[PDB]
Amino acid sequence: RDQDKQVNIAIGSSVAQINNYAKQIANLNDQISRMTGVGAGASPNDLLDQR
Amino acid sequence: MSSLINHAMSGLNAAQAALNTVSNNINNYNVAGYTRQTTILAQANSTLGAGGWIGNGVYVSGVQREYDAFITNQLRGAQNQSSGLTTRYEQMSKIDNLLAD
Amino acid sequence: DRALGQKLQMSNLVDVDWNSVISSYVMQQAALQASYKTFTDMQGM
Amino acid sequence: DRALGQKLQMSNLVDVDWNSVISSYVMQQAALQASYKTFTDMQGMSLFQLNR
Amino acid sequence: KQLYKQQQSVSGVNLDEEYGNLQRYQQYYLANAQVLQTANALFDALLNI
Repeated sequence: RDQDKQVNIAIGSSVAQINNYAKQIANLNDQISRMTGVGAGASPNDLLDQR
Repeated sequence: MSSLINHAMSGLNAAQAALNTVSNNINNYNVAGYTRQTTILAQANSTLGAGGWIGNGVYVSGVQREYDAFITNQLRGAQNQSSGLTTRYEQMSKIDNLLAD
Repeated sequence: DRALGQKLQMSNLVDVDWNSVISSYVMQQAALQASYKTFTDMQGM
Repeated sequence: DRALGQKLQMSNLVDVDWNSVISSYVMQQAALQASYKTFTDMQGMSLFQLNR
Repeated sequence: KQLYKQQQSVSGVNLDEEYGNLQRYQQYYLANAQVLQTANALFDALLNI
């Protein structure tokens, strides 16, 4: 019983960091778009990597 | 720019820090309670010059703990039983030894 | 026989299991060597 | 006699066959030390050769 | 014992991957230090002009 219960906890743990990952990808969208906007085609290598 | 030296110093510092971390995995090794600690690396912040791949170097983004809860907490109860039922058997052995023959 | 039982029950408390300690002894010796190599390298820098 | 036969059949189902296991044990031991040697030496020489 | 070992499997230092890592990062540190010397040669040449 208890190990299935703990499998249920693992499910919540999985969702938990999914939320934050999605959030930082939104931030990366913002920043990458801004940097290309000023960039005239030049862009940040680091953010393209991180995305 | 002072970039030329700064790239090198950034990488040098990051390497030394990661060295400390992996050491910390070694220095403890045997002692119970510890868990392996792993390290993060990433590009340096964007003083991007005028754009493009002017990345300026690297840094270590902290250290991670290889840690768990849903088997970690589950461990306490098993240890509880280990003590308790073992003791029930062990005390009876305290007595049967005297009175068996 | 009472005394024999007491004698072994004492060992239960006080005595040491050779095998466990020798194993841990060798393992910690290996850990020492690891730590010393670590030190000499890090000082090599 | 039937019991003896039965435990024979049990054995069959679960074998140390000491000799096979320890022969392959030695083989694997040699392979292990070989692979580790490969890592250490090759990695090593190449590092300070390339750095220079 | 089994469950303690299962905890160790994730948590326990494995002592092989870490050793190999110790070597790998020494190489990285050397790479960094040497690169600094190269920049030193570059601005040496610029200075000597």
